[PDB]
Amino acid sequence: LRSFVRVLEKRDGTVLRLQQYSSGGVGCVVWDAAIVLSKYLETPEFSGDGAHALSRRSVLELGSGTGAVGLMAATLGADVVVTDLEELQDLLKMNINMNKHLVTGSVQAKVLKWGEEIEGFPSPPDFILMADCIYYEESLEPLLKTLKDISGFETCIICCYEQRTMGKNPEIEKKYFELLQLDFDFEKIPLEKHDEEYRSEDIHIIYIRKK
Amino acid sequence: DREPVVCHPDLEERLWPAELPDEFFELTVDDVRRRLAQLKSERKRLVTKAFREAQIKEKLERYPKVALRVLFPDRYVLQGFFRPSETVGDLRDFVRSHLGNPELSFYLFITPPKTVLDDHTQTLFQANLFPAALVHLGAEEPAGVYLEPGLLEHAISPSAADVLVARYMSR
Amino acid sequence: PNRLIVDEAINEDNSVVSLSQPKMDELQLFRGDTVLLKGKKRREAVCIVLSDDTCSDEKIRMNRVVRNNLRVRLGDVISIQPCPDVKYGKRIHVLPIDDTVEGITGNLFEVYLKPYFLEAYRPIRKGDIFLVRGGMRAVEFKVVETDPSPYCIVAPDTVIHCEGEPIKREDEEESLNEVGYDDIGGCRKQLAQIKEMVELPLRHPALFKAIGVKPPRGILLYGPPGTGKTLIARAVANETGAFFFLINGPEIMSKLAGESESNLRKAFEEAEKNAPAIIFIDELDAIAPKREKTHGEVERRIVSQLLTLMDGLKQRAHVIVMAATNRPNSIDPALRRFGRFDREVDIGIPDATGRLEILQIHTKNMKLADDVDLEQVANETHGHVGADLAALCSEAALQAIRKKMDDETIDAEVMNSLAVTMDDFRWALSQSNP
Ligand SMILES: Nc1ncnc2c1ncn2[C@@H]1O[C@H](COP(=O)(O)OP(=O)(O)OP(=O)(O)O)[C@@H](O)[C@H]1O
Ligand SMILES: Nc1ncnc2c1ncn2[C@@H]1O[C@H](CSCC[C@H](N)C(=O)O)[C@@H](O)[C@H]1O
Ligand SMILES: [Mg+2]
Repeated sequence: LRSFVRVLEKRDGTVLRLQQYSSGGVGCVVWDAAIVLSKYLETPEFSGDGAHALSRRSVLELGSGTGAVGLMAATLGADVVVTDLEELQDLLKMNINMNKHLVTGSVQAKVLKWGEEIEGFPSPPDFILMADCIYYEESLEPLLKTLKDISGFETCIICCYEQRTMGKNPEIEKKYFELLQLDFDFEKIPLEKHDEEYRSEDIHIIYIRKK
Repeated sequence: DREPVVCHPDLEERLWPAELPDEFFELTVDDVRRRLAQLKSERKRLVTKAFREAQIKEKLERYPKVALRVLFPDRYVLQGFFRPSETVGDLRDFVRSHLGNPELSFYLFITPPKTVLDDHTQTLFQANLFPAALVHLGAEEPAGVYLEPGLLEHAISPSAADVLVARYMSR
Repeated sequence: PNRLIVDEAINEDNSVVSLSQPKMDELQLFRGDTVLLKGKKRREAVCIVLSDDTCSDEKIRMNRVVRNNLRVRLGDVISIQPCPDVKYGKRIHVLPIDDTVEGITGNLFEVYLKPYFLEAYRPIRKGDIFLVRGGMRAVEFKVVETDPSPYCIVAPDTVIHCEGEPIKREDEEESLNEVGYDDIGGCRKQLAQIKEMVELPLRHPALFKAIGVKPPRGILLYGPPGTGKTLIARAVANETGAFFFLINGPEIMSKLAGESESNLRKAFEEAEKNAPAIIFIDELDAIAPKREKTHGEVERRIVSQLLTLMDGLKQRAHVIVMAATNRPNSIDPALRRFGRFDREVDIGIPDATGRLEILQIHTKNMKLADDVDLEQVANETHGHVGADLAALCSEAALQAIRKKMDDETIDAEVMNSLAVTMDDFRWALSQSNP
């Protein structure tokens, strides 16, 4: 029984030590979409002018796994709530502990199975982040109903995912955007806007808004 | 004209190269830059008779004068000036002119390794005996005489022979 | 006191170094004159200089023999100057290396030394390692004692003596039988592609960073088995002084989960500790194949461990990962992402000209008869990769050895009197099945 850690270097120099498990679910390892999305938040286009866009703003990460995206936003001043299954809570609590010194905002690990009724989220967050969440039955309808119940009209949803061309993966991606169009308005961010080094022609960052 | 001269190392007149510092062999960023150009130019190498004919003609125009040196087995050097259009047979006649026995069966070769110049009709340009070449001499029945005694009396130093070729190639 | 950059030699002779014509005019050198070469740490050697059109003004071409004596690699800086003046040697003493004469006994002078120095006037300096082909092998010799010392020319009146027992080679003295660029044929274009990518980032990563070119972290080599992918990696690792670490795909995947992950960590730890280094992942399709991703608890995530170890490689690590696969389309897309495996080099099946180069390489030590037509063997070997042609030459040479006599120590003059014929190559071809 052993483990390996991924070092996610920020633009300012500080590194995020993320613990990963060699045996277990898909959320036990840092995926390439989480690396693309984490580095996208550091881009000067996203940071904008003056204080960072995430600074002092609420953000909810759906399907955090290790918590690479949620922890990156927490170091940029945001008020993060990283969510996942009950089995991924010990990893979320561990990664918060390993990088809490770099957190300028706040970060809490909550349980959130897609499709279930919302209990501890009365106010809609300013941001909803997703890293590689489209891949099976739960990504299709239960995930969309969670997005609809949680998000408000001013809530910005950022969905980063890798395009997979084997088995059920391409079918689930097509059905996800077919059902997403019924309630939300998605817009693909050009690859040129992504991080110069950590970007990919097969990894898409999409902006989703309610109504 | 050939302008014949004979030189021997036991005539250098005056006297160990100096050791170089370790900074001399330390590569610079421009040295690394030049190495990258060699690697890129070697990859670039990936033509009909007419192009090779022009390549040869343009090369012959660059060096219209040639300086040859015949290294005898007794460490003596017979130096003569030739033209690229002249043949290996003309070099043999030049050597025979300054031989003690003008009927000796000798052979001229380039090393390393031993590469005999059998084709006497082959020009110096084809035999790569240009612009300055060092050709060795061998004999079927080696005799200490080799050069004629008259030429050995007016023998100059090897350093003076280097002055004679530099002056000849400059003018 | 002129600085030149070391490059591969075109002339295969040991005593020959090539220089550009304008540089020979600049140095006032004669074609065939003796030059004195020196490099780092007081190392010295005397050679014969020849002109070359391919040679650039600031470069010098020398073969592995001169490079090993000067302790220099390709791209190094050396000092050249005319040496006045080398005297003809009175008597020299030469002794072979222990590993180079394993299984050979007898007159090594008649077989190797006599023809090598025969009327060649070769300039040898004390403590020089030189290579002599013959007797179906390449024998290295070391001039233990010279008279006069240290430099002398092996003239026809020089006494050559090879008495004594074979000598032991030092750790600094690397083998001339080791894998180099001169051992690869058929893919000279692919070797030039790779040399441009890895030679400089490995040897001078700080000076290469100032150039502006982004160095590669990983290089993909694809082609059928036995085509020379591993041979190319070993040669680059030796020619640049990089530490070589070989990883087998199905070998690692066969090991139980947990041990296979820890073995990957140890492979990258050894490369990082022994910088610069080249990690060679043979059969990469076994470690990182592309398959559908689903919500299930897997016993081992070996591809995530690979990418985590590759992304953590810094510029101060000096490690380049080269991987080999027969099916490049079956590789996981994450391997070609974020500049991990950035470049792709195709080492494919060689053509008629490429096959002749491999045959010339695998018959450089064996004595061939006049009727032997290597061009004909290359013409009728379609579908043969480098491994097939090397085994063909081994089986053709073994056929000639079997016809004479009937392994143990054989006489040197017996092996030298043996010549491989076309009937031996035709027999090897009738049995060769790629
Ligand atoms: N281009 C080549 N030139 C000379 N020899 C070659 C060449 N390619 C292969 N060989 C010979 O093949 C043998 C080793 O082949 P090698 O391991 O390099 O191939 P490979 O493509 O890596 O396949 P694999 O490792 O799966 O067997 C040696 O005998 C080597 O001399
Ligand atoms: N029904 C469901 N409810 C909540 N989380 C779920 C879920 N189905 C899958 N997940 C979680 O969604 C994630 C998919 S993998 C994404 C891991 C993470 N964002 C990273 O890329 O680093 C896993 O953490 C998995 O546990
Ligand atoms: Mg092999």
